[PDB]
Amino acid sequence: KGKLPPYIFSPIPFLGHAIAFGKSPIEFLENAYEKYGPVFSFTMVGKTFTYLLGSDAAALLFNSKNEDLNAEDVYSRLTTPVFGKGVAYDVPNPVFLEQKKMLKSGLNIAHFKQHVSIIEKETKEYFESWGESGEKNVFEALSELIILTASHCLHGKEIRSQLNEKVAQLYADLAGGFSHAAWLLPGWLPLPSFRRRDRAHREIKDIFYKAIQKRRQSQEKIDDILQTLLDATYKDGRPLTDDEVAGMLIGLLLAGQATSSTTSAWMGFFLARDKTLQKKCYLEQKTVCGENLPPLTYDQLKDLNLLDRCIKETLRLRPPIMIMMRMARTPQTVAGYTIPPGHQVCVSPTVNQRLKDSWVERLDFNPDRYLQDNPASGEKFAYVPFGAGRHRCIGENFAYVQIKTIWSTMLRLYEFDLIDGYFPTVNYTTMIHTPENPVIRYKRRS
Ligand code: HEM
Ligand SMILES: CC(C)=CCC[C@@H](C)[C@H]1CC[C@@]2(C)C3=C(CC[C@]12C)[C@@]1(C)CC[C@H](O)C(C)(C)[C@@H]1CC3
Repeated sequence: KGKLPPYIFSPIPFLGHAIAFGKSPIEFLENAYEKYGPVFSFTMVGKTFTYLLGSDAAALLFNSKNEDLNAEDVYSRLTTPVFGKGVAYDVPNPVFLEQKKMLKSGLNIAHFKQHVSIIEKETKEYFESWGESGEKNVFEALSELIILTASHCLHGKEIRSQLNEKVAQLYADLAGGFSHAAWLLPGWLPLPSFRRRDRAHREIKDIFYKAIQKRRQSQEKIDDILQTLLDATYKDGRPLTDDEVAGMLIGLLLAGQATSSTTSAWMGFFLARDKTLQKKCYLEQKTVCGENLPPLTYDQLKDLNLLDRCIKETLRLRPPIMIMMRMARTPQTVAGYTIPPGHQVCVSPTVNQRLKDSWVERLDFNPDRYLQDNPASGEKFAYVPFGAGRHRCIGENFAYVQIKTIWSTMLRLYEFDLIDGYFPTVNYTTMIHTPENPVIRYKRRS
């Protein structure tokens, strides 16, 4: 009823810990865990945040209904300037639950089977630009490549043909909107997320202005996706506006690319640092697929068990979403505490996924940790890179098909090494944590 979580004293009124948290959020929450335990409260920018660390505490957020712990209250200020009005967190959840269902229509094994060859080809094609050896920014390459692979697979060849690698800079500017400043300040700032949204909306308006330029007397008779969004209605029978179609296409491409590009880069550096692990991943390709390395198949991906655990271990140590946030609209109880309405309630996949008391060798990249007892199978919410509950991801399978096919291809193409044994440190500029100085050394494989 009355037992508030312990509060972290700040000697600075109103601001609170906004600077220390924003600067080193993972170190901040781990230090707070040691001192205050799994549930604690602190001020940033005149607002109270309450963090739930470890499986048991995080369960409150993951088990919660949107009416009690509300996502759009927090996320709208972050996503609405990125996607546009009327989609995702700019509408009531029930409306968004209809948009989410629509974007799920192409996410099935039927489609993923087609996806494998598209991605393998785009990867083989893109990397011909890299030659026989060299030192290149693998994060800029994967950011470019995954605009092409995500759009081709999720959006289709029509939209894919209207996009190029330059769209990667637009999507890096959109992703720049996901920051501590956007999370906590009034939305009038010097940065360029705004310029990239208008440019991207324009492209998607001209792709379906072109499809809707035909949509007037045109009845297409070919298996499509893009018709899905143009041909859909809400449960009330109402069709999508051009603005709603546009915002959902921006959003699907962001979901397909922003999450996979950082994860794919990080996995590159984990594999370059562990040469023994990398040669085992390559040898696995030949063990599963054959010495001759013929075209990749969906049914092969499921048997790349070491590469699967390497992606799992990359999402453990460098998940692209480090925090998930809700507004408490109703009193909530956890670990014997009462959270009052108006608290912002957060969980951190990054903190849960390296918690000292659950994970052995917690900072080490060890894909074999999953072949014995581990908190990913042993606990409910210690490993939650794609979330859980009512706001959980719909693209986990697609993300695995995309990263596995790209890295299957890249490991067949090349051998990768660190430059001067430099391992990229974390960039906290945005809340999608990116590798600093992500220049990789490569040479032609075998
Ligand atoms: C490795 C890549 C990905 C990661 C790590 C990831 C992670 C996440 C996380 C953590 C959430 C939960 C957000 C929260 O609870 O506040 C989420 C939600 C979501 N993700 Fe993903 N995601 C990825 C790729 C994708 C892709 C490819 C799509 C679509 C094709 C997608 C669509 C969504 C959707 C629709 C939500 C639901 C938001 C809601 O219901 O409120 N994600 N994702
Ligand atoms: C426009 C439509 C329908 C989009 C569908 C996809 C969205 C729901 C996804 C794509 C990117 C996404 C994973 C994201 C997040 C959640 C769900 C999003 C918005 C959030 C807001 C979760 C909290 C994170 O701390 C952070 C702010 C970095 C991300 C940003 C991307």
